[PDB]
Amino acid sequence: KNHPMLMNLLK
Amino acid sequence: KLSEEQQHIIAILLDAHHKTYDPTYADFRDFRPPVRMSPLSMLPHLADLVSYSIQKVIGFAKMIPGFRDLTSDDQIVLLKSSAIEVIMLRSNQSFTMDDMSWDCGSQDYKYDVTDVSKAGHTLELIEPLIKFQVGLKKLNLHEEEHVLLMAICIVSPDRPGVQDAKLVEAIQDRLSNTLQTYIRCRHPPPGSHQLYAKMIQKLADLRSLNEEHSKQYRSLSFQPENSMKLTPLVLEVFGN
Ligand SMILES: CCC(O)(CC)COc1ccc([Si@](C)(c2ccccc2)c2ccc(OC[C@@H](O)CCC(=O)O)c(C)c2)cc1C
Repeated sequence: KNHPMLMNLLK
Repeated sequence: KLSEEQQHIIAILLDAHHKTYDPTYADFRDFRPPVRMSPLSMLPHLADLVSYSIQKVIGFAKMIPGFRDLTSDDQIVLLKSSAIEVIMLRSNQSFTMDDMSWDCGSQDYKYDVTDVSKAGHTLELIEPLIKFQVGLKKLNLHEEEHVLLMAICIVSPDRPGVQDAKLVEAIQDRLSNTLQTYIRCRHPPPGSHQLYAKMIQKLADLRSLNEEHSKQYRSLSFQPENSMKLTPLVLEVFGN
């Protein structure tokens, strides 16, 4: 339920 | 009546779209290749197309005035719930009523109902999707209205799991008022008749499309051999 790729693309 | 703040918003959103939508479609050659002739032969290509689009939607969202004042968790909730809808909206730019297809500059990259069928989807989704694309195309939106509608879609305060729904609503209201005022000042009649209500109906249509796509996506991605063909970003955003 972690979103490392989304989180990374959000800066 | 378009305030300087409202002109600023429109300028930012226009620039954001121009920086995240490439109407030459040059990047499509990086995707796994389309295969058109039981098997879900278009699933590799359309998974790459969708994954690419998700990246573009995130890039657009980050530029919406106020979006980055939200918490990371709320930014994630809004993008996870809206990406599918903004993909349907932004794809309307390549959609043509000439033959009810999405024409991305090339016969390789021109898609119709048969292609998405060959990614596993059914008419339960495709029939309303086409009706939506036709109804949206018939609105003949100004680019200004198109980019406002994408931004209003993303910053929706009723998405499940929002924490600061009142800040989300505050940001969306600034965009909604910008759009309502834009239509009054810059969209001549008769094209403007009931235009804002018709655009909000498209957001309602998208919720129903979201629901049916999610249902089919869960069924398709439950099969491991299908999930294998997805991308890591699609699995994170649409679900695993
Ligand atoms: C498990 C399969 C799945 O659920 C998930 C992987 C499948 O999911 C799908 C499949 C198809 C689609 Si479509 C509405 C479609 C409809 C009918 C036929 C083919 C495709 C589409 C999307 C983008 C696009 O174009 C991107 C350009 O808009 C990007 C421009 C830029 O940003 O530079 C075009 C033109 C069409 C949407 C989704 C969510």
